[PDB]
Amino acid sequence: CSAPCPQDWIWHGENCYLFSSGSFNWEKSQEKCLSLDAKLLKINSTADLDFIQQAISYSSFPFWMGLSRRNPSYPWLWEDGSPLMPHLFRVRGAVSQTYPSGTCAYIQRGAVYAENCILAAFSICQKKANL
Amino acid sequence: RVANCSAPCPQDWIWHGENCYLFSSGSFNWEKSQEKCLSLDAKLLKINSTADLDFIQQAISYSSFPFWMGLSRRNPSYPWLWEDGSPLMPHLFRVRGAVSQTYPSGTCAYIQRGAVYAENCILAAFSICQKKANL
Repeated sequence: CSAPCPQDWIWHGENCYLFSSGSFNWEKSQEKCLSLDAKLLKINSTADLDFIQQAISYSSFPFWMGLSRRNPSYPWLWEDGSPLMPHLFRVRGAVSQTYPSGTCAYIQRGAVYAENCILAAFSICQKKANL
Repeated sequence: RVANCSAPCPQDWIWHGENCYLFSSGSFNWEKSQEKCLSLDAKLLKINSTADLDFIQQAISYSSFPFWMGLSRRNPSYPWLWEDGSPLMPHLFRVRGAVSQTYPSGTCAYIQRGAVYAENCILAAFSICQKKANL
């Protein structure tokens, strides 16, 4: 018998969620989730979105999620190469631009926005809960 | 009925050390915040150890918001008391700011950016509930 999640994480449904300790570019944030046996946030449902917004409701920080694209001719995809399911959210912000290191999505103050991947943000990591 | 593998804390709470913590998702007055914790068979935050303080300081570092704790002072002639009736010990913090007889329902304490302040209990803030972890 092990706890579903380590101390300091939030257990929700099948997963465990953690806010990153620091603010880094998307690539570094991805590496830091991987080091914790985790991945960047993947939103599969509006229930997941509502859970995350309630968890970040007290923060004004931007948090990277695992969604990115090279440029606007590419669809948004999660780190695992799966697609963004429809009717979850509309990515706002910098959606028409091409950045040398791609465009990445973050959640901030109740909405999802596109940004240049080289800029810094906090991030949310997630991993499967031990059930 | 007897659990196969009891989790330390319920879903949506955060486990740290001996306790479970539940951060609110909105701002409410102290009485409504107290009621919410009681409804869950829990209580408002009681920072009683260095482990509790270190955890809360890190968790609230993502926020500029105030979070009510379970500490209040009926009127300036009375002491600060936790919801359990115990006194405020001087080890971890003092409550900064004003206590006033003009406040209709006493003065309450909140933690904000690591420090603890006094405020009129009828004002709205985020809050934190706590209960013992099932270890």
